[PDB]
Amino acid sequence: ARGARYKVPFRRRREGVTNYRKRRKLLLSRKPRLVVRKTNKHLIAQIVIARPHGDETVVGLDTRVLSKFGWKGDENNTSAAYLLGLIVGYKARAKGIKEAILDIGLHRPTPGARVFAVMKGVIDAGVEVPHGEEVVPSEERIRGEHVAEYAKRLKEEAPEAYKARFSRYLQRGLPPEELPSHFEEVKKKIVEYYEQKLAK
Amino acid sequence: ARPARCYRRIKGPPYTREEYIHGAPMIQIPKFDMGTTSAAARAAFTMVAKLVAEERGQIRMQALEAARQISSKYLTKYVGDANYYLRLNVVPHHVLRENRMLAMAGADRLQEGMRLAFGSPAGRAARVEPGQVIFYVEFKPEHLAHVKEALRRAASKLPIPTRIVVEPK
Amino acid sequence: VKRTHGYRYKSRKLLSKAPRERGMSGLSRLLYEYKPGDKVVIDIDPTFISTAPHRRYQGKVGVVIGTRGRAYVIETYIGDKKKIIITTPEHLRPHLGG
Amino acid sequence: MKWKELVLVKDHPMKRVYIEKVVVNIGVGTGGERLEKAANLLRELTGAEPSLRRAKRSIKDFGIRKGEPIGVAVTLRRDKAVEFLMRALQAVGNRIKRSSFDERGNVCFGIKEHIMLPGVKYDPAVGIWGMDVCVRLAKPGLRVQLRRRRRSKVGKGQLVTREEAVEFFQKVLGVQVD
RNA sequence: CCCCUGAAAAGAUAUCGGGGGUGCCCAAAGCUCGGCUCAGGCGGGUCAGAAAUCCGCCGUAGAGUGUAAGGGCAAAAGCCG
Ligand SMILES: [Mg+2]
Ligand SMILES: [Mg+2]
Ligand SMILES: [Mg+2]
Ligand SMILES: [Mg+2]
Ligand SMILES: [Mg+2]
Ligand SMILES: [Mg+2]
Repeated sequence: ARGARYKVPFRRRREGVTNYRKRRKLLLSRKPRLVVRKTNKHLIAQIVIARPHGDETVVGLDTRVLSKFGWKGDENNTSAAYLLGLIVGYKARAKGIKEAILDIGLHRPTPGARVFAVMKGVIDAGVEVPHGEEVVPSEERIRGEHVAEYAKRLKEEAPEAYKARFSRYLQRGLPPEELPSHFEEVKKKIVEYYEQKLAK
Repeated sequence: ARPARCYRRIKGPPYTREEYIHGAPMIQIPKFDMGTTSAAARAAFTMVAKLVAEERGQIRMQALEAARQISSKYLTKYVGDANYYLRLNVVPHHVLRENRMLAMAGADRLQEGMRLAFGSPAGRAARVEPGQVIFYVEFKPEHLAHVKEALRRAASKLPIPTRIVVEPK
Repeated sequence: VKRTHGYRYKSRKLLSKAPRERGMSGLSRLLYEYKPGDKVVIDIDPTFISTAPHRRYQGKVGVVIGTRGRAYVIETYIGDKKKIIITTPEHLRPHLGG
Repeated sequence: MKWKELVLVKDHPMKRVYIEKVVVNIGVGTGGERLEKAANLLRELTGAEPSLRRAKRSIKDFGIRKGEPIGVAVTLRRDKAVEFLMRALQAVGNRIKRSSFDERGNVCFGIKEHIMLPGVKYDPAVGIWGMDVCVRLAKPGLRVQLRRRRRSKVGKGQLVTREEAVEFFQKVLGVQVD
């Protein structure tokens, strides 16, 4: 910056995306990393193997893949996080990965978070990811019953606020009060697809 | 004081870190630039005379001071302070040591001979190289004889051979 | 006085770093998987000095003999005596000269 | 006149200025009971839970040690901030010095005695206290500096200037700025 | 016994050589997780002041890190919980 004695930080540190202390602790594991990242619209899930010249991503997907199975919920709610985790876990199991270590980056590990929803989906697909028993969200939140209850109360109380706050659901054709059943159908579709693929 | 031949020769590393030297002497030279020191008035002066060392050695602070007084007094008396700029170009950074039994100067100075022979500070000197510029004079070309005489008188007080080099600015 | 011999007793220049080298170092040295028979160079990292080998092994070429948990066992020589350096990968570099 | 429509709007939707927050501070010397009185006074005055502020450095001329609480401050946002801001401006007199505005959308004013606030009664068990009230104004997009991931610097055009803050206070809050 | 220099860019290296320290201290000054950023400067702010708490801008470490010297350390090895 000013003078030769200024030490410019690492590029990823100064862009604010890599905590190198946590990255070094993760790299000590020598296991594949289940990288989970959040955006304002989507959730990114990757299975990464670190190499000296650059990381190798075995499988990488955001929540745009759920449209292939017919998702009509939000892109990055807890149910979408679970379905993305299921797909990424099945793909990783196909490509030969059987264990992974959760990598949430700069996100906080609060219990019931979407990163743990993705981890639960990956675990249910057949990939072992170590975790505490008190961080994975409840099955009600994974099915999306919180979204349904909020939509029901909003419809009862303020219908115009309901339409404004869930317009994209109504454009997609799924009212938010029917989210758990649709989650069940999509999860059945994904499970049947990848299990038939695994059998074949 | 000892004869200057005792400290003329460079025989060891420089001894200048005053944060590690105990009781280091002060530099007694009161000023280093003589005459018309402001560059706006030095723009008039076009001749440069340089008293330059011929050998490698050490010049004591007192020797540098004596040369400075003799040259500055001659230049003031015969050229006037408004017609010259004189700079003593070297600073006596080196600290000289002497090994001698003495007064209250440590309990290891009370042992005689070469036992605990690391001396106490005894003065200051400037370590010079061949071709090093000891005295730098800026002057108008009419005063060349007086400037050479002042440089000769200054050279008479120094412990090493020197020479005068005249050139244009 | 005779020379004192701490574990790091003449290591000012060897453990100093330039201003452009300050702070954390890159993590690529962690990701080299050395097999038995590989050749490595002992290049001490000053930021992890507690696990670094002695200063007498800096710049020496060793042969990986095995792995102990997360460190590597390296067979090297100091003059003519065989020495065993058990050190983590952050103080090692692969030897490219064979 | 509520928080959501207390906005000063320019010719761009994303350059709307609003009250980011209002912070109320009482700095008392040391006292346990004195600080408890100050904390309760802040709680009643603002409706929000105060936070105790510990001394950062031990200064023996003030008789304060580092880590001990000597302040009570509360951060107000949205509706509570606007209500107390109106009350505090009424207490000060609907008047703010032009030199009180810093060059980055911050304006702080002192309330010498809290009885001047509307709706406050003198109590002998609390005494009479003073406060610093600091209003921080912002434009949309300030989260780029305060978020955790990909934290960066907000561009110069999207930052609140002193002129915009004074114009906001005049035209929107109806305060006399001199 | 320990650090820097001597020590001559591998290793080793002495003098009643130079500059210093050691015979402790700490249930937290030890372990870990998380949050935060220091010295210092500047603008605004009741008592309040050079210096208290508060709002903001700058700030490569100019702070701190028990204790010598040297080395290391900034989403930390510092500060707080
Ligand atoms: Mg010699
Ligand atoms: Mg010996
Ligand atoms: Mg240790
Ligand atoms: Mg050597
Ligand atoms: Mg210690
Ligand atoms: Mg830490």
